[PDB]
Amino acid sequence: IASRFFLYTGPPHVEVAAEVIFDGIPGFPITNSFVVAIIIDIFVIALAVAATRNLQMVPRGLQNVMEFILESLYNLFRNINAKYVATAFPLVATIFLFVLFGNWFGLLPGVGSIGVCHPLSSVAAAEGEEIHDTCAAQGKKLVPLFRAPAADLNFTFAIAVISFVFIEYWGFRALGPGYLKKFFNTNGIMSFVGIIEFISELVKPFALAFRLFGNIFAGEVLLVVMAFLVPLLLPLPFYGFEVFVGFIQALIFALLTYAFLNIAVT
Amino acid sequence: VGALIISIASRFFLYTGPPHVEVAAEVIFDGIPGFPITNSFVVAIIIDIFVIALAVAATRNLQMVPRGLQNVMEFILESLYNLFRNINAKYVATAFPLVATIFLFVLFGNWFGLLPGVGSIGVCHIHDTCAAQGKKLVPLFRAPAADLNFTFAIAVISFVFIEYWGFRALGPGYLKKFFNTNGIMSFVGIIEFISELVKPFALAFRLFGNIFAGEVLLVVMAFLVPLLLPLPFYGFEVFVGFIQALIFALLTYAFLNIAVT
Amino acid sequence: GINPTLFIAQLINFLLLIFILRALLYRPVMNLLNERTRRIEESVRDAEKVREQLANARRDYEAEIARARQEAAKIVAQAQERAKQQEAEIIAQARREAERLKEEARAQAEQERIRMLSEAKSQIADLVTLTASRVLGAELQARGHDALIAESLAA
Amino acid sequence: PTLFIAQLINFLLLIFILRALLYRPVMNLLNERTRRIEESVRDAEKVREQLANARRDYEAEIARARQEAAKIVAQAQERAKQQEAEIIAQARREAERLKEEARAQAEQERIRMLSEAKSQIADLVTLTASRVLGAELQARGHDALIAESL
Amino acid sequence: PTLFIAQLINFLLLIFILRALLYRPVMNLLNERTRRIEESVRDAEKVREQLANARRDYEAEIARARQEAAKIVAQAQERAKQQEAEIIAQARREAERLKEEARAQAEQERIRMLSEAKSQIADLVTLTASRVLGAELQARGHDALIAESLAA
Amino acid sequence: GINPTLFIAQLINFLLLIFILRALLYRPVMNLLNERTRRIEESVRDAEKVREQLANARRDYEAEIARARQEAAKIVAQAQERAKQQEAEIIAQARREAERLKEEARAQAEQERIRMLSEAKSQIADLVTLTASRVLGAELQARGHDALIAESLA
Amino acid sequence: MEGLNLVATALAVGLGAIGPGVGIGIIVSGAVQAIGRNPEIENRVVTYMFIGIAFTEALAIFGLVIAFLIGF
Amino acid sequence: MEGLNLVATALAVGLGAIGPGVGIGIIVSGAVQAIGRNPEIENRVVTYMFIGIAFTEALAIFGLVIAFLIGF
Amino acid sequence: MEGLNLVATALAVGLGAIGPGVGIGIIVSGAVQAIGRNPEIENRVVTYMFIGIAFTEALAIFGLVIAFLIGF
Amino acid sequence: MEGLNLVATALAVGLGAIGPGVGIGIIVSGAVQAIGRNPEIENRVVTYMFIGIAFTEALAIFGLVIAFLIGF
Amino acid sequence: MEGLNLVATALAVGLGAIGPGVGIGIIVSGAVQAIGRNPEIENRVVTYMFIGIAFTEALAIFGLVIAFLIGF
Amino acid sequence: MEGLNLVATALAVGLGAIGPGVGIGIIVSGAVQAIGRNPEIENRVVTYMFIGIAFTEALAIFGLVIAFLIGF
Amino acid sequence: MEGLNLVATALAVGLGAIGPGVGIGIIVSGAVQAIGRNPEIENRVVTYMFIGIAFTEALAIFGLVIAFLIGF
Amino acid sequence: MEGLNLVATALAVGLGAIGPGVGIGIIVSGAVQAIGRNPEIENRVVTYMFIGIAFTEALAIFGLVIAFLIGF
Amino acid sequence: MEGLNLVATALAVGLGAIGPGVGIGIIVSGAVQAIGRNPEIENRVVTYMFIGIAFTEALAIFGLVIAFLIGF
Amino acid sequence: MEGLNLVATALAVGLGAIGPGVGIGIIVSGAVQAIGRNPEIENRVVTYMFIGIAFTEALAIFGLVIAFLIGF
Repeated sequence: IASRFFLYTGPPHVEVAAEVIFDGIPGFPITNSFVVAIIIDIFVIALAVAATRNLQMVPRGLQNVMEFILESLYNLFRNINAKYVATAFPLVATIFLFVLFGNWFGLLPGVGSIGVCHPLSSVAAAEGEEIHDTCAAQGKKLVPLFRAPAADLNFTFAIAVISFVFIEYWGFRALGPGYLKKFFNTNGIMSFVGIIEFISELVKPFALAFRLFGNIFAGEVLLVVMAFLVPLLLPLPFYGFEVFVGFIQALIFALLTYAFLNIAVT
Repeated sequence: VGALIISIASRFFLYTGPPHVEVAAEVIFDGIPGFPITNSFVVAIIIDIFVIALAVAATRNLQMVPRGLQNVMEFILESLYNLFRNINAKYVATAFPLVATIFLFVLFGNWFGLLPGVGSIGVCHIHDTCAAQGKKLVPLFRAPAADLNFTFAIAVISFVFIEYWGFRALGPGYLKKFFNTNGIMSFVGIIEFISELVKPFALAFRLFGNIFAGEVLLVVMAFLVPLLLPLPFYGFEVFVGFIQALIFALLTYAFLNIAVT
Repeated sequence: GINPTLFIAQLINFLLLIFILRALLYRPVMNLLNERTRRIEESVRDAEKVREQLANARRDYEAEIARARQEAAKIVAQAQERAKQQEAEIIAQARREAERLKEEARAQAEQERIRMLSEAKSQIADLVTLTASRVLGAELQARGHDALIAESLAA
Repeated sequence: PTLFIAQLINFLLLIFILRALLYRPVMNLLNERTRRIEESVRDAEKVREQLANARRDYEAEIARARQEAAKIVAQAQERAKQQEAEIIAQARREAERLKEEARAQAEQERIRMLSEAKSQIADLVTLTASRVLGAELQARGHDALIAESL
Repeated sequence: PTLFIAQLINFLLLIFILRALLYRPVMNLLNERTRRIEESVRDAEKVREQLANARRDYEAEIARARQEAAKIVAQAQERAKQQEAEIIAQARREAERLKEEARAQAEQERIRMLSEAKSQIADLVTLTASRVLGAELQARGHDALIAESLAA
Repeated sequence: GINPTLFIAQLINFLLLIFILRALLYRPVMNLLNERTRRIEESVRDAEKVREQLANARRDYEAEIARARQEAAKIVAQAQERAKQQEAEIIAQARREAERLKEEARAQAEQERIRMLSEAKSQIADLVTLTASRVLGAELQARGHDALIAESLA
Repeated sequence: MEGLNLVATALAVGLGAIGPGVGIGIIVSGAVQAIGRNPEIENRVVTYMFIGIAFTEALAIFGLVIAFLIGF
Repeated sequence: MEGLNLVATALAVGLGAIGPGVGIGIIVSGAVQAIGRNPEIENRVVTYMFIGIAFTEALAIFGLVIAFLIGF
Repeated sequence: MEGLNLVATALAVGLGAIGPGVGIGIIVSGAVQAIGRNPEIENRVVTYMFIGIAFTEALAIFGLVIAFLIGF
Repeated sequence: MEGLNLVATALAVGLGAIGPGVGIGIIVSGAVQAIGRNPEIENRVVTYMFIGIAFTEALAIFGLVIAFLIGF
Repeated sequence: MEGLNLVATALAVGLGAIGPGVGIGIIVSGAVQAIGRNPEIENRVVTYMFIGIAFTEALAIFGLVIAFLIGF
Repeated sequence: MEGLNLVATALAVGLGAIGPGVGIGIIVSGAVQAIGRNPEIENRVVTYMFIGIAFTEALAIFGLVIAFLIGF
Repeated sequence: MEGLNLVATALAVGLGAIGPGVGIGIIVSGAVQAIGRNPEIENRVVTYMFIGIAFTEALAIFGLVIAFLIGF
Repeated sequence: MEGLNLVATALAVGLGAIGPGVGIGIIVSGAVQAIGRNPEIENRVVTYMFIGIAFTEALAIFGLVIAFLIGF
Repeated sequence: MEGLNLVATALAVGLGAIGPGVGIGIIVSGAVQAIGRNPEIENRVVTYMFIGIAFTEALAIFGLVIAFLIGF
Repeated sequence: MEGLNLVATALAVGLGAIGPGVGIGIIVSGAVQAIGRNPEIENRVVTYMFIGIAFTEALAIFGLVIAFLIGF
């Protein structure tokens, strides 16, 4: 069972960085995150149109799976607030469906392996291999073409700020001028808690963005460094944990935006 | 007595200088070419004389209905029997002399440390008495519980007692415990083994540290102000000495009880 | 990395995504609402159709009891009509026939009795026999004559 | 690069493990859900059509009940006719017995009539003989017979 | 040293506090305990004395029972002898009465049978008188007696 | 310090303490203690013993009284309950004696049967005087053949 | 010596993690126990629950902000 | 050194986060459990809960002030 | 350099927030739970709750004045 | 000194693990007790426990991401 | 490096204000719970509560009785 | 000055064991306490317990990752 | 470092008053709650409680002793 | 620096004792409370508790491993 | 680096007071709570409490042992 | 610079006593509560308690031996 942990074929080191700009020879250069965002857009649109193209009673196959996921998410949101479950559903649904596939893309062979570049070779008596990467030529860093979209602080900040503006739009939609009444109302001790609530309301999008970005970053980097430790037979349970945590985090992000909507509107 | 105590500033008039008591070792009282008689051994002999005299006074008549000092002597013995009978069923007659001896001896050793002159009376080999002369001062009547040579002896005799009465109770099976389980008690057995090794050290060190802390606390609170501040600490230490004696006795007997079963 | 241009690009990409998926999530909402309305209204109309089927059964028993009652009424009506008819028959023919039989019978009685009103049928032979012989005598002896005896015999 | 093979084999192993650990429960739950919706559409639809044609089955049952009325009318009619025949038959045979009894009584009173006739002619004989002797006892009466050899 | 005064004053005031606070409860506990022991031994001694007195009472009671049994047996024997003698005397009296009454009845019966013998002799006298009167009344006497009855 | 000399000295002192206190403070006073406990147990047993003995005393009093009653019931026989048989025998003897006297009284018929012997002076006289004063007009005209052929039924 | 800014950043984010982590844990445990005890008030509970988190997590975010003021 | 002020700000913010964080957590957990036990007293305790928060968070605020002084 | 004064005042304020923060948290949680259990007693225990705070924040205030003698 | 960056990464990761570890522990224990008392309320208890778990674990994530920024 | 003494003052009041502090909260919490369950014993409990505080604050006073000796 | 790497590895491992250790202890204590009061829910609830462990262990593994990373 | 003795005093006073403070808090809270139910046992539950205090206070005094052996 | 390697072993082992020790105490206390409440589930309970011990002891073992590695 | 020995002794006694102090607090609180729930079992359970009372002090006084080995 | 071995021994023992002390406090408080709830199962409970406690101080024992390996 534990007889074939051969580390002789493995990565030389670990490459850890923030989002990396793709080559992008023409103007407006895309990133490594803004090619996988496009590929996940295409994938989710293909799945939606495959479920859409044949709609009928007693669903079976992928259409049944999509309907089950949608109704499960509907029931999850209806528990929090049944008034807006049919109204704000598209945003939370696409947040969940997008971050789900963004996190599940990170496990794919090639994420951190393919590069655009804008045994004997391994070090002995060491647990980590030292086989140089392909583009060791010209001293290039082997820029990872595929990097998980949610592991970037730009797309994540984007969805966080759209969540912020959605919560504020649809809390201001039907509350009158009650937001100014909710914060610093100068009513006994409630002014202090209103000020702190305003600060918390300001820091919700930053908290969400940092949380999800760091979660995917930590997952992918853990995968990288523990493949660097032992290339095989070590990271199966941790790969399972990382795919599970990516899925559940994609869920919790949508639930957090919906719960913030509920607490803002009530 | 009023709370408006003026004598709180008695350190200006009565200053005891630095807390000259830090000795974590044994200081010889009498120069003997053979085995030296330390400060703790002379008090071990003194407390042995006191215990023997108390026993003689209590059991010279053995009159039926206990009154006076006979009642006081018999009360603590009855209480100790009740406690050990609660702990264990039938080994009380086998172990009671040992546990009662440790309780009485270290209780009287602990309660000796309050008698004045423990840190003041001493022999020449703010500036005490011997420091006026060239000879250094070593205190007399150090509490025996402070001496490790005493607490370690109590620890080893308790360890020998528990091992003897575990071996005799459980046959050769207690010698190797149940190491052959290999499913549950294989990595556990060595843990219990090292636990049995450490427990006598802990038993001796508990008395050691508690009594040492008692005397040094008394000395340093005298150093701060030697009036009315160290009174709660004196009461606390006279309580903790009896408590230490009792908890030592109950733990050696409870260790025997957990060893036989 | 911190860059506003890429952030704005991601914002625009997600706006396109939310619009496309707004269409593709607007489709299943009244897919499922249509399914649920179909189910609930179908259960309601199934209970309704059960009730109307029971209404047919209720009208069935109503027609059954009504038809049984008019059948019973018409059979007893015919029974008593023909009953009265045959009582009229039995008493009428009984009385008239009996009266006719007794009147012809007494007429025959008078016809049998008229024939004895003649001299030889008036039993004169036994009269003269008992007068002559059964008087302990031979003939018209002792208290016996001929003329007045025959006159009284004629009576 | 050298990490590609490790990533590929790790994905293949994790996919195999996820399959062998979770594939049966997920299609089990999916199949349970689609069978729930499947029964709730198909049984509903078949009951819906078998109750939508029940509006015509109602008139069919009405016609069946009319045919029930038909043969109960027939059986009640036949019951009435044969009961009527029975009562009229017993009435007629009772009438026949009554006229026969009338004829029997006529014969009986004919017997009584003759009987009275012979009794009447008999005591007419007696009276005639009495007057016969009492009119002409004077011939040879009150002599040779008063004694009569006592 | 100067620590001497501090140590004695602290120990003295501590002992004063203990004797002003803890001395009463321990004294009360010791008094209660010795009272319990004294009452227990007194109860045991009283029970032992009760058992000794009870054994003595049992022996005295069985002695009284044997004495009463002897008295009852003696009384029964005396009474039985008494009624035996009395019933024998009664039987003797009944025998004397029976024999005297029977002897008197026998004497009266001898007198009545003498009277019966006299009556038998009288009846015999009538019988032989009729028998002799039969004689000598067949040769004569039939006449003049019927005539006497006719005379009346 | 960890000097083995003081270690051994304190161990020896404590062993002597144990083996001396178990001759003067553990054995004697605790023998007294469990002796007192045994005395209490004896007392609580003896209370039940007292109750049982009192019940035994009452039972034995009743049993001895019952034995006295049985003895008296046998004593009424006295070996002379046959005294009633003596009464019956005395009655029978008196009846037999009475029968003997009655037989002697019936023996008076022995000289009753010699009473007809006076017929020579009594029967003849009254016989002749009866006919001399009855039927025959009180006259002895008929001789009457004197005594009958059977005489006085002789 | 080296730069103390790195140690400062690390200490700030770390302690901001140790405090509000236990705070949010206790808040959510109490809220879910109250939900299990009585679901009828459930909606009201989550309202207050989130307010508590909106305070407690905020403190942690403050620490993180300090990190991004020191590391940057 | 030069980063000692940064270490001071970091330590102040961190520890003022770990105290009031757990304090607010315990306050809200207890309050929500009380709400679940009985909703009638709810409002009458909710202000009290906020009053409690208004103390503990104040301590954190103190720490924040100590940060913003040291850095300024 | 003598920048240890900043670290000193930072530590003092941070620890004064560390202890009393959790103290007030436990105090208010217990007071609110007991108030919800029995409402009519509430006023008495409210004082007691404040009494507890009146001691516990004192400790924090104590640390704060040390900062005022260090941070100056 | 020289290798203070290693100490910084260690401190950040370690304290991030310190806090949310107890946070998730308490959250899961409370949710498990709640589901044990009332299995019918699971369908929202589990979701609430998961969102609380994310809220707590986000702080350990912040600590670790700061540590990786410092080390890298 | 004399300013290190101030740092000592920082811990002396500081650490000693965070041990008893939290403990005091528990005391008061427990006390208030006793008022909830049974008010008739209340008064006795109150004294005992103060007795408990009379230890913890004593420790806190110790934590300060050295601090003023360290930093006057 | 030069032995800081070993100290950093020690701190990372130690605190990453400090947090999740208490986390798993509390998790499994709560799980088994719910098991005792309701046996038939076990095959459900235990899974969630493991899920919770799968997070807390992660944090510990988190620290273990850094220890190896800074160790190598 | 000649100023380390004062830091040693501060650590001995403060770090030694961490465990005993919470010990008094938990002990007095438990004793008060145990007095609330069945107050007739209130005397007996005193004894062990004070016994418990007389242990932890010792620990506190323990550390205090070391302080008076360092600053003196 | 001549030291800073033995200090690594000390810190690692001590913290790996801090965490898992509390974990083991909590888990077995909860297990034994479940045993007292529910006897006949015991065996299953026991197994689960044992599992938790292992899933905690590993972290302690990890600390020991660091001692084995650093101490060599 | 003079004065390091004093810092070591202070640390040893401080942590030895840290652990077993809260230990005894929990021990005595649990024992008196069980006594209040049921008094008659006290005579059997109090002894066991003292076993725990003597199992934490051992580690604590162990520190003093070590403390003395740097204290002298 | 030279007393780092003393600091290592002190940290090893104190950090090994921080955790197991409160761990065994928990273990015996829980065992005592379970004993009070159900004395009949006591013996099993008692055995398991000891098994549990036998693990916990073992960690401290490891820490102890580490200090000896540094003390020797």
